[PDB]
Order: sequence, then structure tokens, then C-alpha cells
Amino acid sequence: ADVPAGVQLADKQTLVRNNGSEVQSLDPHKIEGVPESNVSRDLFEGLLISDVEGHPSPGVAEKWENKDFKVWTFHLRENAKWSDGTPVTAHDFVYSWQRLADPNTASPYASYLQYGHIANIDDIIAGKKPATDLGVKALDDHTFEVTLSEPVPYFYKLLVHPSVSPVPKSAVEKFGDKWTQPANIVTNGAYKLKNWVVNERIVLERNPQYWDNAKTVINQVTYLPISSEVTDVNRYRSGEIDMTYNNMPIELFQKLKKEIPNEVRVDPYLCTYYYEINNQKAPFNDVRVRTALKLALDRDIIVNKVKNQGDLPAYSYTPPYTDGAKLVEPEWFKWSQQKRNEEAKKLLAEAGFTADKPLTFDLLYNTSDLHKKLAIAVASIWKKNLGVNVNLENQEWKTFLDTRHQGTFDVARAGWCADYNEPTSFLNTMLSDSSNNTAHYKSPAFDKLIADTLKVADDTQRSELYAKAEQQLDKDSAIVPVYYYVNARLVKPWVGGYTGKDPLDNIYVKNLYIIKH
Repeated sequence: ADVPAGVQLADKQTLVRNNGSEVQSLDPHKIEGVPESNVSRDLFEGLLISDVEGHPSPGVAEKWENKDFKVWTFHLRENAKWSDGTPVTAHDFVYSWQRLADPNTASPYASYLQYGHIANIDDIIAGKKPATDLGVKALDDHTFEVTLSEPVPYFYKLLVHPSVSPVPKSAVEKFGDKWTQPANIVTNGAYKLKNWVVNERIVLERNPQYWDNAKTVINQVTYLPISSEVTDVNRYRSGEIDMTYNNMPIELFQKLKKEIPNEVRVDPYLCTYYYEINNQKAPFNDVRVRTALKLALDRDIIVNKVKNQGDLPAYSYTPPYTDGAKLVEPEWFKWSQQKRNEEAKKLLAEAGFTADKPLTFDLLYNTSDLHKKLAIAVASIWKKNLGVNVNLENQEWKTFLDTRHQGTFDVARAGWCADYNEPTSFLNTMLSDSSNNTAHYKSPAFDKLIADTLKVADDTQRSELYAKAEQQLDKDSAIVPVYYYVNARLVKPWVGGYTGKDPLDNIYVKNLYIIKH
């Protein structure tokens, strides 16, 4: 943390943050969501980290070079250590990225190594080559060298993500799935795990071995698992919570902006809220059905009437303000909702559905005030505009993600937030073989457009290809875009160091501080 000259620090430097749900895991190779990543950034530190404004910056690597954007050499600081005092070395990175690539680990982020095009990853994922063939090596204890199969000018931007953080081989090996328990875990971020009580709290304490420990200010941070946005706001206003999760309740938000304007933080956020259709399951394998659902949803009602928190109606997957996005707004987005409804009814009438045999399906969402209220509204809109019937089902976060990976669903509420600010952070998740493809969408045409982006060495050609890839997704109605999120949350006046400038919202508690109050 960089405390401004003249700010008076509180005697007690403790923080309580709501984290939206119980995490999937604390193992960097078994996680894929925002709540998980929030805790992961405090515990595990990779090659680079984001600074307080989100810029990729030195993490365990103090400096790095690239040869033709294909060979990346990371010089690791000599004093990087784990919480047990042992050094973090390039060998830790070699073992960790191999473990991520290994199919036996079954990471939801195995494909992150395909996104960076680390040599031999496709064969490793397919079981054709062992994980030790991965294009990574330790040239010495403090030098990690990464070899890609094609030039990737933005490669270093990927390296702030939890999937590429190091994990301690000796703890993993000795304790298996219990390596993350407080008595067994070993960490290299600013914090260490003190307590983990499922569905109650996660408490982290300062890690004195952290290389940058002298600049850490907060001594203890607690992460809560509260999925009710209403309850989160209530416990923030009672004094318990210092920073809510960034999902805001429809019941209270309008009141909140009028009651505590200065605590309501609203900033840009590279995330898209959408309804994920399971493209492999009939009748959702029919584009007419998917297009009807996409067109009949009334974004103006959802975004400005039912939610009204500053979100922008969406017509694509990749947010248009992603660095490198130059998207073409489709003609259906400019039409009237009436015109979109007739088209939708027409397509559904064409797909075999009638009043006697209507379209009825499930709408899965993770337990939340916000998502339930949006799903109820979407169900009403779809019923009125298209005559379809939907059965709402809530599931807790960890189970909800598993269900979508399992492809035991019809339509699911969904949200993707960028992992690095470049359109492929979104677009690579729709590749046929991506480990993050929960839409279960497989288009050889889409795959080809993305494959072509690194075969050109021109930003303009790349952007035009990303635009076309979005048009292909849209043409196939792989998803139902709803809105581009804003990052809205409450932060107490005494919480310093949170700028809101990072559109990825990669917060590190080591950067915050409590002002005397």
C-alpha cells in the first residue's frame, strides 16, 4: 500500500469484505470465478500482478524480456519466498504450469495455456504428450523461460491470473486435496490463510515472508460468503462489513445512492451479463430457438426499468470498451422491441412451437437477490413477448458452475469478466475445445477466425477478426447478451487505496489501508 503523506492510519488495520459466495476452492488450479480470484490474489502471487490501477506490473518476476513475442524470459526476484520461509523459484512455476496443463488436474482453466499458446499445450490437454513436455523451463532458480508456438504480443497481460500462480509442490503432494487447509497450506502472496469455515468466513493474516511485506498495511482481512446482496448491504450499514461484494440489490440501490452517495462506487467493468444457452441440448441446438430467446428479451426493460444501476444494454459477448474491441452493432439491436418480438415469434412458430405445445425450459441461476429478480423479470418478459414458459432454479455458486460445465442444463444466468484486457480473454472461451466453454458452443468458423488473429501481425486486422468472430457468435445466437456490467459496490470512507480505475477489478488487500475514523 502507498499511504499518502498526512493520512492518519487507524490503530487497528483490519478489513472485512463480502465475497459473494463460498469459494469453489483455494487451489489456484481448481478455480474459475471472481470470489475465488478475490481470495487467490491475496494468497498466491504469479509472475506479474496488477498495480492499484490495474496495469500489469512486477510480481515474483522483477523484470522480463521477450524474443519475437515467442520466447519470454522472466527474472524472478531473489527474495521471493513462500510463507514457510522457503524461496519461490522458477522450478515452482515449472511444476505449477505443468500441473495446470495436466488433464488429471481437470482445471477449468487448463485452456489458459492454449490462450497464451505455450508450446505443446494442445497435445498435453489431449493426453498425446505428457505435461512435462510443456514449453516452460527453469534456466536457473531465478529464471523462468516460456516458449510459445506463435507470437503473442499481449502474452504478459495474461500472467496476473490465478491459474498461472505458483502452487507449493510439497504440500500438494503430501496432502492431496487437503493441501489448502490452514494447517497444511503454504502461500506466497501478501497474506496467509488463518481460518476457513465453510459458509461462514475466510480469514487471512499478513504473511511476513512476503517479499514486499514492509509495504503491507492491513494485518487481517476476512472474506464473507454472503450471496444475498440485501444482507451484504445490511451488514455493511451495521458496521460489520467494510467493502460489499460488487453485486447490488434491486430493493435498496436507488435508496443507497441518495443516502450515502460518496460510498457508492460505480466504475467501468469489463464483464458481460448474459443468459448462457446450452447449445448442445435440444431444442437449444436449433438457431431459431436461440435467436428467438435473444431477440424477445427486452434489454431496455431489464437494464433501465428493472435493474437501473448504470449497466449498458448488450449486443455482444466481448464488452465494446475492451482494449482492442471495435465491434459492429448488429441491426437487430437498433430495431424496436416490437419488431424483435414479431421476428422471435416467427422463428419459434417456424421451429414447431405453438400454444398447444409451447416452449418450456429451465432457467438456472446462482442464489442471489439480484439474479433471482432479474430471472423473474426475464421469465415474465419471455412469457409476454414470446409465449415461452420458464422454470426458475437456484443453485449455490460452486454447484451452479459444476452444472454448467456438466451440460446438465437448458439456459443459465451467466457473467464473464475479462482476465486480461484484450478481446481474446472473452473470445477464447467460445472456442470448441475451451475448458471455459460452458455454452458448449462448437463452431469451426468461429474457431478459424480466432486462430487467424495471431497469424497476422497487425492490430487492425486482429480487431476486424475479433469483430467478425463476434458477428459469427451473434449469427449463431450462441448466447443471449443482456448488459455490460458496471462495477458498483459500497466502500466505507475509511477504506483507502481502492481507486476503481482497474476495469478488471483485480484488488489486492496489500494495497489498501484503514484511515483513522
